[PDB]
Amino acid sequence: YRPCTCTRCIEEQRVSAWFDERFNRSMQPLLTAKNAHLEEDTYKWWLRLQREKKPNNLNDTIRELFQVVPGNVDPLLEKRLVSCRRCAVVGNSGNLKESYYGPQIDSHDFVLRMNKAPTEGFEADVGSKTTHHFVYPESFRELAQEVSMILVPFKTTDLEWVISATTTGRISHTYVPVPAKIKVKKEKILIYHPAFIKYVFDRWLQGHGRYPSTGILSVIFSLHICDEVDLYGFGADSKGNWHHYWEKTGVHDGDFESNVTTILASINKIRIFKGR
Ligand SMILES: [Cl-]
Repeated sequence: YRPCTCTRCIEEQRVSAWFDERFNRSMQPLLTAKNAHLEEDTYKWWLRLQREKKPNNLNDTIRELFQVVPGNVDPLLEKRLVSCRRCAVVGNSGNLKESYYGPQIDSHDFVLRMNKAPTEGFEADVGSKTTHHFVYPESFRELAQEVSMILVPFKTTDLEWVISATTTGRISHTYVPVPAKIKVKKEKILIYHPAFIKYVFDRWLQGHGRYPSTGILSVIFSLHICDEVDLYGFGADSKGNWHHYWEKTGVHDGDFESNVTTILASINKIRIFKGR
């Protein structure tokens, strides 16, 4: 832990007891060979998200995964080498349209994006820069060469997919078709820690919903990796519409998720850019 040199620091204690109760400095948001053993209850919970009939042994899968992708990444992505890390987290809302936020977005040290969201042809609004990009097998698009891919695994097969799609191309389906092959270089792949998913669900969502959305997973990841966090493209537009910029059930609690980001903004732990 080090205090940052930004105007404010996310880690700063005693600003908000609500914040101090939830934020856990000892959490590691990325999987490594050294941190990969899940406690029993964590592992059971994670298996219940999508309930694969009979998953391959997790230890086996992870051993194989780290023969492919790097197994000794710094879990905070070398935050300790800088004194202020400024991050933009850019969601998929149509509220980005005609917002003109691109240049401010690209002014950040890291820019974090998710799902199939394009920047090409939208740069004036969403920026041209990406440092990190959150995907899963059923929500992937090819990424520029300089972009770190963060796989968010919601079942054991998602880990097997990363191995397959960078090697043999044998996995072409989960419950829907998925890319058999991807072009991302192995050394640019990061794996969101399943225990970090549960931390977000338990501490930050307080168990609202079946499991956390990519949106809220990206935000809480950024609170740990960054010193300063600006959100873009979260929520509805000014007309109340939920449409993506480029084009309910109980599984996620979008209302509660949006309430978390709202509270975070109210305590200056993030700034929210609402767009149009
Ligand atoms: Cl551990």
